[PDB]
Amino acid sequence: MQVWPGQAYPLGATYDGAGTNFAVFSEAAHRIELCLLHDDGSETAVELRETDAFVRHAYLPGVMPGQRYGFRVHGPYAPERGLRCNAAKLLLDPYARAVSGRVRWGEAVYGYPFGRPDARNDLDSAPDTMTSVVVNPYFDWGDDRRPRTEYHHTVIYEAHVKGLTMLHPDLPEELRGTYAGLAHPSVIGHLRELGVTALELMPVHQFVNDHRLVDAGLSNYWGYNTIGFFAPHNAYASWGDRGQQVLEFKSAVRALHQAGIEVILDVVYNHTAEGNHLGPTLSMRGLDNPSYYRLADDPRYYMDTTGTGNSLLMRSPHVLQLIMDSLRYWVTEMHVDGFRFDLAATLARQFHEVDRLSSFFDLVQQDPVVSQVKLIAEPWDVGEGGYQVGNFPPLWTEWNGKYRDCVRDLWRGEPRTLAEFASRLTGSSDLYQDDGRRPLASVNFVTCHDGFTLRDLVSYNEKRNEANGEGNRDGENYNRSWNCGEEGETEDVGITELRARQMRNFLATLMLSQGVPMLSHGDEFGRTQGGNNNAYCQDNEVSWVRWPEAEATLLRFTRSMVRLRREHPVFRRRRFFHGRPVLTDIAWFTPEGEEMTSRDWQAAHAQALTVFLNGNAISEPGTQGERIADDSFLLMFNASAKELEFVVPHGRYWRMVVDTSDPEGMPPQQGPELAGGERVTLAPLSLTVLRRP
Amino acid sequence: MQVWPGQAYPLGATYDGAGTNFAVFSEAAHRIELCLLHDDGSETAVELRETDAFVRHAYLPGVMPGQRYGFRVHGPYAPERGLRCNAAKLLLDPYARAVSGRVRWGEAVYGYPFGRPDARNDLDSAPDTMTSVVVNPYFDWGDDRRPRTEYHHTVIYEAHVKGLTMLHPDLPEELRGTYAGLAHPSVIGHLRELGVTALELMPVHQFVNDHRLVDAGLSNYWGYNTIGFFAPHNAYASWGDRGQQVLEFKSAVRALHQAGIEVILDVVYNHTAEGNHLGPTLSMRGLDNPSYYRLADDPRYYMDTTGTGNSLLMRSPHVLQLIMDSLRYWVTEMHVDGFRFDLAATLARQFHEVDRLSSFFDLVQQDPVVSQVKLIAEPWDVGEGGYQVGNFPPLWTEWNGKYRDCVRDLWRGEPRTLAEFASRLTGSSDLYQDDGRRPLASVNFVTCHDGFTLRDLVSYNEKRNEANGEGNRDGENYNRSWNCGEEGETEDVGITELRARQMRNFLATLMLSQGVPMLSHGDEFGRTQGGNNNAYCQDNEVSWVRWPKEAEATLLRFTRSMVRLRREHPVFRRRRFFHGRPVLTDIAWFTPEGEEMTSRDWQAAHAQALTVFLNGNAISEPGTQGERIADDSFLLMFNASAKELEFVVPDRYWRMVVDTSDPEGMPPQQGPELAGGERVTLAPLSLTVLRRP
Ligand SMILES: Nc1nc2c(ncn2[C@@H]2O[C@@H]3COP(=O)(O)O[C@H]4[C@@H](O)[C@H](n5cnc6c(=O)[nH]c(N)nc65)O[C@@H]4COP(=O)(O)O[C@H]3[C@H]2O)c(=O)[nH]1
Ligand SMILES: Nc1nc2c(ncn2[C@@H]2O[C@@H]3COP(=O)(O)O[C@H]4[C@@H](O)[C@H](n5cnc6c(=O)[nH]c(N)nc65)O[C@@H]4COP(=O)(O)O[C@H]3[C@H]2O)c(=O)[nH]1
Repeated sequence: MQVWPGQAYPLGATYDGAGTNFAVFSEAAHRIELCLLHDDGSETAVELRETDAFVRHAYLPGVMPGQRYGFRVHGPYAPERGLRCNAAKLLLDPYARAVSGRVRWGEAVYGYPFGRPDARNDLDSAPDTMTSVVVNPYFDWGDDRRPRTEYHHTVIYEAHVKGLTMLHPDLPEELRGTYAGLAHPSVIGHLRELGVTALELMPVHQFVNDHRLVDAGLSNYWGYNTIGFFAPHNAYASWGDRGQQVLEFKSAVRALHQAGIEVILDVVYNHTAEGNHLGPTLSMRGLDNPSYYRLADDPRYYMDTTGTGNSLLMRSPHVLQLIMDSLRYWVTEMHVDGFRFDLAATLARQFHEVDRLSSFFDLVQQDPVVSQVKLIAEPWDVGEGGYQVGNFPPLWTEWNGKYRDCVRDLWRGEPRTLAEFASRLTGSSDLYQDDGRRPLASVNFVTCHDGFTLRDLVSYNEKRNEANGEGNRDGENYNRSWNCGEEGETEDVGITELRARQMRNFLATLMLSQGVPMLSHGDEFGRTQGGNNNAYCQDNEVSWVRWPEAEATLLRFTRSMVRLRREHPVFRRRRFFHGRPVLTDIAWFTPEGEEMTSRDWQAAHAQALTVFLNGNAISEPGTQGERIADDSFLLMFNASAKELEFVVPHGRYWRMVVDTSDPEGMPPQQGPELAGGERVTLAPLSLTVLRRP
Repeated sequence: MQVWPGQAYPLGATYDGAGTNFAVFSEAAHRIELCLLHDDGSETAVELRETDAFVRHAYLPGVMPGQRYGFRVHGPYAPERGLRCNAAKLLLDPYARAVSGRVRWGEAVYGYPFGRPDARNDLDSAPDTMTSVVVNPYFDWGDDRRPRTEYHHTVIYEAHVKGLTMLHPDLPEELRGTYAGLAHPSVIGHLRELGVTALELMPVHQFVNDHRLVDAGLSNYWGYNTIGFFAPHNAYASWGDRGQQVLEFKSAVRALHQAGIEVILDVVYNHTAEGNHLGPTLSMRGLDNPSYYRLADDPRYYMDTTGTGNSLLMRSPHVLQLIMDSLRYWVTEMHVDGFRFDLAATLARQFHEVDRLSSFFDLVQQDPVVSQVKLIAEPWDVGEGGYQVGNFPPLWTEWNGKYRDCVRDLWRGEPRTLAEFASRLTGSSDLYQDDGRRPLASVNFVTCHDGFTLRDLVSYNEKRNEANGEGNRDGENYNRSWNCGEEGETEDVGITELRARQMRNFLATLMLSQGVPMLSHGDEFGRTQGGNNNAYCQDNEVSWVRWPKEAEATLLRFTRSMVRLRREHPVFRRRRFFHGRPVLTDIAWFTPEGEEMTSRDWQAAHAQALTVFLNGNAISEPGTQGERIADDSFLLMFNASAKELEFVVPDRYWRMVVDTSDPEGMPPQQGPELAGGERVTLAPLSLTVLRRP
């Protein structure tokens, strides 16, 4: 064995042609050893003697890709001080670019004996842990330009890697549920058919199946439990896990880009799968516990603003570095187009408060590689002062939780005031105008992975997560949902016509709103989870997508509605409306036909709207200063539980181009052409859009 | 004119091929405009309407390099709230790649009327201000190999651009004092002959001549008062200022890099040339004053932890972005090999205290472009708790001012210096071992740009800065210097021999000490500033270097040859610290008596003589390929006594390789062989080195 001192950069194992340079960090490690696993277990351990700025490194010539390796950190095991170092635990490389194997859940991976979490577990973690793998970084991106799709053209399709394709009757069994199947021409074509411009891939950072989930029959399905912020999840890899999963992902990206679809993956930097103090010792708890994790006062115990065991120290540089070194890795090495942060408020907690001047934001705001990709956030967490919708720095885009809630309530029949829903159509002027942002700062969505799918949104009052093994105690207890007549599947055509048409209203409201809509995967086919509103553990047919007449008219409804937003730049505006000076650009009307005053705006019980969107008055430039022209539209909302009669504003004509009411799809089909003062009766819980050419 | 919305990245005027894209930041600007200057002083104004996260921008097709431009920001003038925006002033671009012309000091560039600080100046600053210029970023750096000289090989040579070459009887008059003159083969030849491996360039960031200094007959010479952290100082350019200066500096880097010399820029990010209030509104004060500068708890006034007017807000990311956008720019666009930071404690002041976890340090530690270039700091600033020698994060290097003070005290004969002298030779084990650093974290230096030059350090007891006009009140008041028998130029052969040989002791101790040495420019020819110890404003014979035409060349071949002995022998540049004890002896301290010292005779009050044995076979360090570093064993003999002490050699034979005392110069001239037990009368204030393998 030949060991050269190597270099401290870049962190992790990098293959310099001849051999591999390993660089691991621990500022509280007396000794660190690099273990070279063989095909028969059997470490070949090497001490990384060279410590430079607390990074221990060496260059081992002859070591090549596919080499299974890990670290053994000889340090003090003193939970009283917060150090849980253990040289009996084969730690992963946090910067591992490909991790092989799965966690063999037992007494050996934990670092404490199963009865005394105060003591030391001198059991070898090697045969039961994940192994980091050396990776040959070569990949030939040919013509691979990043499709820098402008923000006001985006249609984000939230989809899971395994759930999108496992039930596709078009891919071989080998590709069903993996990255390569996501790159099949039958799947990319379907998103092309749907019109989406950015694929939001639920976490692909390799995660661990929770021990509590595994010793219950279930497994971690969503994967918001990552351990390697640099390695694709080896379970979504058909080509193998010895560094071939990073090949699948890179090729699945270039195949998506070859059709013009952006890859915005889901990142979970707020917590690790090592969980709380009762979790395993896999990667970081064994490297340097107090410099990676937000230790609670009384270091033994962890603070957790994510509700999932632990949280990361967002003030230590060695964590911020690891997060950006990850974010840049997926932009430059994996060619990812954007990021969506789960529980993004946790990243802003520099000390305890949600600091929008925290080093995380300042870091992301300045770095050229990361500040240019689409930065999307779930702008809250489960800690004190967590709800931060409308507070992130202006360089960010937020999941508009105030959109999903204040629109779910509208078609729910709630007396949620019109002005609440009205600003959400305008693109949350209240939330994002004063911060210095644009309507494109609101990632509008009605459904997502959390809560009900779009069909279960109109099929269930409350959750049915008894299958999750937690006794219906997990997930949202109330989703602002309405079962439309009967909770669950019903043969009655009365509610069936209602539900599938309520589905139409949510899709029409979503594509007619301002900002950036997002669709959970399967809502084109009326995907259903049986009332399970928290499917993080259902890695089964509950959360797969059922592909192959009612599930095709709703599909061609969605396809043709996204076409309307694409064709017409009014529903995707680059600035806010103002409605009045002291040709208006937006006019609000009563179904009676007369303009709305301030009293009837704050009217207590009101459910009907008629919004005029001017097409001549998009006070915005095009790419080359061109004036953006469009047809004028006339949106007629009616959340009333009774048929309401809508009057249009006299002498000139109109063209109804949208109507939720008929079970054949009005975006798909054609419309009767209405006139100015025309009496037009509109069904209860319906929508209608006109068009003046 | 044709004005496209364009991009918000990158900040500044970036040329693309068709035209230029301009992007300026202001979160406190109701309107920003882009003034395009012609050669007849006329403006072509363009509103940069398209704000994007407070960065206003437009793409102007047809605008090409050499286009002088500026910004005018319409905003509320309200120092009571912290705003000093004034459209009357033509603001520079902080991301200026090239700034042309100089500041025409008048009553125009102040932003306030000269008699009322809280009023508003409405005088057009355009004809009196500096002009940012669009640059064509093309350069064909050919085979540029960044000479990634190791840290245990570095020899930093602090040299000014104008001082190094203005008096060279080799360069053309046009090249003297400019960037290209620095790249002349006669200059890079002298740097080669010397042994330097890195050129510390005193600030090349474009600074402003202080009005206090222009209207007093002087000028800002050192240049630690800068406005453009992206433009090279135009007054060091013999090729022009319309962007032509960036061409000089780039070619001045490839010329040095061709001869294997690193350009380690000196940067001043703590303060700006706009100073406090009562100062000019040039670049940032008019753009967004409150989010760039550390305002006081009276936003009208400016917090000043540098004693030079103002200080920057190292928490607002728009500043942090600018500092890294700048630091990255010089690395990946100007091919600069490292940065030396001015008053680098100010960069750590996130709110008031000198923070270890300052967002700046977290930012620099992580960025791959900047964390890899040589990061060196002067670790203090004039604020509370500013003295931070040995407190910067372990990735950093520091001017070890304690080395300077201790070695000056020893050769002064200060009372109890031998103890400390020993840890400053060991490489400041007290200041750097516990931090997790190496001896190379101590940039050892006796003289620098500040204080005395090496000749004045042994010729003057106190400053003679009457040239600076402040009545001998500026600069260090006691520099811990000794005049060696007469203050100023003397004819005495006694003092002259004492001084020139005292020069031989600072140079021998500096090159013999652990860590990276540092020589200020000119000390090879015995450079003299006449007793002026603060030459920030002397742009004249006082600080320019005299090139030699016997004593000024004998000292030169002493210096050049001692860099040889540090090169030829890895003991003096050890990669680790000494320990000297098992429980191989790699260091041994002996008394001139010839016996090993004890703890009582280590803290002996009256001691001025030392004999250190440096083991050459016991270099417990691996080489690039794991080679065992071998060397001859060296024996150093220090005598800071005022009289001739008799030194005894321990243990065979030894060879006198260095002797400060004889004026023939005995770094290069060989010495006799000492027995190994025999006494040797060593002269007072002399130093000797023995060699034996
Ligand atoms: N950033 C950085 N700094 C370095 C490095 N190597 C040495 N330093 C410095 O070198 C000094 C002496 O180490 P030594 O000659 O090997 O003598 C050392 C060494 O033999 C051993 N030691 C310390 N750490 C280690 C280690 O991690 N592995 C091994 N095998 N020995 C160690 O005990 C002696 C005293 O150790 P220290 O208190 O640490 O004092 C250390 C430490 O301050 C390095 O690779 N990176
Ligand atoms: N010539 C000029 N006029 C200005 C400017 N700022 C505000 N206004 C004018 O005053 C109207 C209301 O401004 P607002 O509060 O910023 O409300 C703004 C603002 O919230 C939003 N927004 C508009 N433009 C931008 C932009 O370029 N960048 C970002 N991040 N947000 C914008 O569009 C909304 C409506 O703007 P308008 O339809 O144009 O109607 C605007 C505009 O005519 C400016 O910098 N230059």
